[PDB]
Amino acid sequence: RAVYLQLLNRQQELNIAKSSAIGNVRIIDNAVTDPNPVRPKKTIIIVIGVVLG
Amino acid sequence: ISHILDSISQNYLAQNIARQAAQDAKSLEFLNQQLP
Amino acid sequence: LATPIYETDALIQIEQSAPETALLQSRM
Repeated sequence: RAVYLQLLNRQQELNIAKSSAIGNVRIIDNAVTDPNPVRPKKTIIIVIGVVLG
Repeated sequence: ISHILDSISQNYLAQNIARQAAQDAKSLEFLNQQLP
Repeated sequence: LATPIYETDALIQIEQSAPETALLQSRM
């Protein structure tokens, strides 16, 4: 009956670890959008146009 | 700028003191929530 | 006439240092 209580304790420890389960993923920074557009880059476009002309 | 950098350092240090005490924190909270 | 720009610094002891370098500049 001692092994019965030992298995009960191990099962409870597994219940705790399964319920908590801190995964390998901790979202440090949730997604945010930069208000300045990345394309098109107006200045380089105008410079390229002038140089090409 | 001195105050800002001091605040940054204090926040980092306090977070790491807290981050060190983290895995057990969630385990203990669930244990508190699981006591019959 | 240019506005002066001062520089402040600090020294932190780490008990690695690349993940901490990335985490310091995190938005959190």
